Amino acid sequence: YYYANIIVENPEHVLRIGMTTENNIKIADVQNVLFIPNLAVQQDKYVVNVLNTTQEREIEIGVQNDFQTEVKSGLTEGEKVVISQ
Amino acid sequence: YLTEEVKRGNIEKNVVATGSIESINTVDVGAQVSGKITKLYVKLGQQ
Amino acid sequence: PIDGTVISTPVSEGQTVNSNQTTPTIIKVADLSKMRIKPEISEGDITKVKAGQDVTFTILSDNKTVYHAKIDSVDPATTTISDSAV
Amino acid sequence: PIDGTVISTPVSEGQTVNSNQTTPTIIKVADLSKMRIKPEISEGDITKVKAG
Repeated sequence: YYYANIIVENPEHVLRIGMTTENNIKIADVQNVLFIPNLAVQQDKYVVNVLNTTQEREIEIGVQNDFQTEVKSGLTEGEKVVISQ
Repeated sequence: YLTEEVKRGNIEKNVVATGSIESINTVDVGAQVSGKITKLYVKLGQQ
Repeated sequence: PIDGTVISTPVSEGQTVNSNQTTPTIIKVADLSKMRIKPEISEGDITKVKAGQDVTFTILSDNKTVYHAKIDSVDPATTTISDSAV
Repeated sequence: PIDGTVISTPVSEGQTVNSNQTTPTIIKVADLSKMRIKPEISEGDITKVKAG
């Protein structure tokens, strides 16, 4: 492993120096981006309906969590997917 | 074989680790002379 | 040092000892007119367990004696600091 | 002894030490501008593995 270190306080009354912390950090985090659930993952190729007969959608790419994935061109809104089949 | 719109939205990802709480000041209170200890002015838990 | 009664005796009358390096314990004398039981008390109950709390217990040698005591106070450190599974 | 950076610190400011018998390591300072990886390399490959 490697260690991290937290900077709390203990006013409260107890956080008895012995317990464990299930720690869930942050890393990275984008604001306002494009969504196509992960399982659409197939280079690096997709599938796009029209109509409903699907015509693909090659893209690139990332960056995942925890089974979504930001989409950088694209692919706009309201469109059609294939998660998954 | 299925579907969905596209936000207009924002990942914030995660990363899980287990850790443990532990005192801020590293210490112990030793002794370097021999002898036969015969005063103890503390009890355990109070400043 | 105290009267309480005698609880060990690791020595032999006739036996050489070597106290310069580490201190040979010779007799072990602790106080048996009271006693004190140390409730192991797991890392998820402790947010709750407080000092002076209408305890009860039982001897692993009693089909109902059921002892009516009370919690007396709290340690701030695990049972491995004070004096994995925690 | 060196600059490299700091990698351990087993000591406590306020702590008694006893260096007469065995030597208390106090801070551990090694060089993090390079590094070196140590390939374990098994007893049957070594007739072959050569330098450079």
